[PDB]
Amino acid sequence: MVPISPIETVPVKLKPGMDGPKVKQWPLTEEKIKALVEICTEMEKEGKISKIGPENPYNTPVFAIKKKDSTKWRKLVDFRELNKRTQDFWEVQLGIPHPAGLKKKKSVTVLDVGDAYFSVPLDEDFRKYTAFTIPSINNETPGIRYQYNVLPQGWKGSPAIFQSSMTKILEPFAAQNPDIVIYQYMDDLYVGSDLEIGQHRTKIEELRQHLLRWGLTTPDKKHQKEPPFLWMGYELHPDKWTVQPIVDSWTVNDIQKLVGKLNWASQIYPGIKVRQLSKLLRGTLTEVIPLTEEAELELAENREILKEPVHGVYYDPSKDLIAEIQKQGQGQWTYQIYQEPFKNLKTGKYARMRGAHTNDVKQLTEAVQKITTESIVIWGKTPKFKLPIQKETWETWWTEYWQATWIPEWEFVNTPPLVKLWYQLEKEPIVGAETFYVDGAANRETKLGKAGYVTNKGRQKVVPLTNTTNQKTELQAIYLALQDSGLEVNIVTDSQYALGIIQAQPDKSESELVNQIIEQLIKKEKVYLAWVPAHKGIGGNEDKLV
Amino acid sequence: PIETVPVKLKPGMDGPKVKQWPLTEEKIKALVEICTEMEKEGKISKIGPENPYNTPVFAIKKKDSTKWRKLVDFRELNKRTQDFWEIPHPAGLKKKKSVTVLDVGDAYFSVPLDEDFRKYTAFTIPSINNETPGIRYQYNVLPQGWKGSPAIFQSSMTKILEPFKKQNPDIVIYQYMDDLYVGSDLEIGQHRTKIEELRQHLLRWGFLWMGYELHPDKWTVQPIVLPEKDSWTVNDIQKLVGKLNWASQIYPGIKVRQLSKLLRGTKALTEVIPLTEEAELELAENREILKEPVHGVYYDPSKDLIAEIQKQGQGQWTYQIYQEPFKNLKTGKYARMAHTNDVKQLTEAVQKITTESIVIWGKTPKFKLPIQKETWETWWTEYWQATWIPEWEFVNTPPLVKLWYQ
Ligand SMILES: C=CC(=O)N(C)CCOc1cc(Cl)ccc1Oc1cc(Cl)cc(C#N)c1
Repeated sequence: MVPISPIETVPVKLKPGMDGPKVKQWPLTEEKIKALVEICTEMEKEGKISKIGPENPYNTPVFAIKKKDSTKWRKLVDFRELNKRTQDFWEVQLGIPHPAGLKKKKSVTVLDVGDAYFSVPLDEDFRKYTAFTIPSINNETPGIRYQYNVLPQGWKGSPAIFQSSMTKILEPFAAQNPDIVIYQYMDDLYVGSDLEIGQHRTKIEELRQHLLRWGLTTPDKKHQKEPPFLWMGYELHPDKWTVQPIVDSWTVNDIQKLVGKLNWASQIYPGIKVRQLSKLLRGTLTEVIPLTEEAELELAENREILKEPVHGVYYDPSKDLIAEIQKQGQGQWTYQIYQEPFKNLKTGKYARMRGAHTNDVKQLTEAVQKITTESIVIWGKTPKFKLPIQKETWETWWTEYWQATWIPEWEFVNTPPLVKLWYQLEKEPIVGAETFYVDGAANRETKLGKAGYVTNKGRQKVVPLTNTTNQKTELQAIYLALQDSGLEVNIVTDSQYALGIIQAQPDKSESELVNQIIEQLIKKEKVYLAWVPAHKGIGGNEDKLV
Repeated sequence: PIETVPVKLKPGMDGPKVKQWPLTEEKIKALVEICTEMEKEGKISKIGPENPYNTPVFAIKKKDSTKWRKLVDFRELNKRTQDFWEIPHPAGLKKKKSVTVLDVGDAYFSVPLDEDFRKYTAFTIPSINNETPGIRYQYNVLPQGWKGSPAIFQSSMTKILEPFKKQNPDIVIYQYMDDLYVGSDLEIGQHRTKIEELRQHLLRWGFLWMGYELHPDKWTVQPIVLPEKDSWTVNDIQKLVGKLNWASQIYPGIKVRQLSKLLRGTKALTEVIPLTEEAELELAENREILKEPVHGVYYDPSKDLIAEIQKQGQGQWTYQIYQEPFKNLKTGKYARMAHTNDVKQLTEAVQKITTESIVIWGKTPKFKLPIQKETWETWWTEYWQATWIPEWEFVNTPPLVKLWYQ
């Protein structure tokens, strides 16, 4: 016998105030009872469990489940009540590696270590709250009681404790084999080395011994699982990666789950559009909502897009890292991240936020930050950007925007549609331009009001309006001055609301009144917009409140 | 010394569980080199999954050094830490002709921590692309950035500079977080000297080499100024009236009607208007009102300090500190000559304002930043250089009051 080094237990407690669990052992069938005794006797043989006497008041139920057609039965324990009372643990697999983030390696071995789950001790002080009773036949004999000596399969503590210990063992092996790269996800190990398949194949051996020195079983023959590795819904190959092709009454499930499915496909499939269906979800749980004969238009570039299978490549730290962005229309943006042209590392889309108004230059900035954050997650660096916006456009925008803003290092790529500034307010009153004093007002009861203007040239207008509000009429009044004025115009308003909207420089809005103003601004040469306080009897402050 | 000053949270709260955020590879590398000596010096030690507590951590360059330093975002532990009620602000410090800031939390690490609380000082060095589990850790000693780390050392620290300040009963000494604010009425040479002396006096009991020079501002609340012109266009009067109307909320007694009378009538915006004798008089009385400071404006240590920041263009930023609106405790303008990076400027401005706020009231404010959360969230840690962090929120409507603070 060669002594195995021991695995330090993890101090485990329950939630405070909650003493623990006590559950009624369910009435079973004599076959199930006959089967379950066989396992426990063999498990006791191994040291996985131990008999407990009449001092334990905590009961966890244990039922039996046959392995489908396979005649061998299998025992399950429902610690679901021990779990509701068990303490909190630090989980670390809160995120899945991204294939595009892996460096290409000559050889890569995958070792399953899920077996050693039970090779991992338990805190002896806690082995009690895990305890189960096997119903005796005919209820005529005292039941058999048992507890676990190792991390049980259903205990919430068992994942987190396995991983922490498994890491602790591996730290010396990796420090002394710097020529290798080990990654540990969840009960799996991923060794990768740019070494002759012979040297690599034996450093896999060394490792299995190291884990054996602590008593961890691991496969040697029939562990290859050689690429294609099927993993977390990807298909990884030695030089390329992709996604495992995954799958009239358009039920809400055809919408509620198909949302994340098409998004999943768009980390490597360029031009996957998923927006019109997201509107169809609305704020709903079962309905065959229509395709609007408009959402189906994307499928003619979606189901036709999944035909040509698309692959991404693995990451090379020596090349630069580049992201390029396209405007798709409707608040939709696409990007590709890559190092050499058409050899994408991955792709994506950016969904516009729920604004009442907005403009492309803000949409672009947010897409940039999102790509920036994802790239730091995946590669630990920010990519250089290629963006469809002239440098001039970016300078004018950020220097005159009232908020702070920034894009990291980037270049103009001249694929249309370019992102542009549509209109630009003057900084100072325009000499020679007609001055329109505009005003609008409504009545909170009737929803009736007027909107109009008076000018320094004696031009005037008032239009009466039905079913309207002070905010609508203040805007209409500006819109009137824009239609009736020439290419150069000074506008005076008392509407702080109207100003707020325009000082945010939208180029598209939910309100169709706002879009008509915008469209008017675009046709102008020079617009100066001036605010004054209302009710101070200022100049042509109104006629529109009769 | 062996006794570890016991500590608990405030009644009925659990310790921090805050997501660590992604870090670039070079900052990950730096926290690796850094956090490998901190174990070798027992300042921290690894932990296992029994510990669910977590406090974010990242890396900065401090001033004029290429040596990476490590910060922990103790903001959620500091509002969960017991009051530590177990230091009336040196109002002398805000009047001193000069004040130097000295880093002293370099020596908080020489004192242990109540074995029961270390679990709440837990953090993770993160890995790229989730390839490895994070390197978790916990503090064994008193950590820089903790609200209790000055409170616990406030006893040992007073005995540290007890020789000093008995020699110099004028130099006002203040301490906030890992920073020692030493201020003098002495002239620049005499301050620059008594500084170097108080430095080595720290070494005998010991990033102390770093320090800052900061001198007071003439006006706590800068005056509101009205233009002085020989001719006024309609636009000029329209802005004037709009500004006096706004000032009427702060300085009641402001009358605008004689000026508004000159406006009635649809005159063109660039037309010169002659001022009437009435309007000229009303403008004059309005100035006199604005020459006096705003009256009956008191600080309140129970209350929160709000800071607002406007981007003015050309690297100029204006700010205001208040507790109640239209009663500013302080107002100011920071300028320049980055000039490519708006965010770099903003985060320095937030830093300068916070430090001032520590000098005046000894508590940092809450900002309302003219920036988008997601943009600010992405980049501020790349320019941050202070060992503390204020709280902040985000202004999504363009205040038309920016020019009135111009
Ligand atoms: C040439 C073959 C090849 O597959 N590559 C070059 C891809 C890079 O793969 C690795 C790169 C490194 Cl450095 C270490 C370990 C790597 O294998 C992993 C990593 C993960 Cl997360 C999951 C799996 C699985 N299943 C394998």
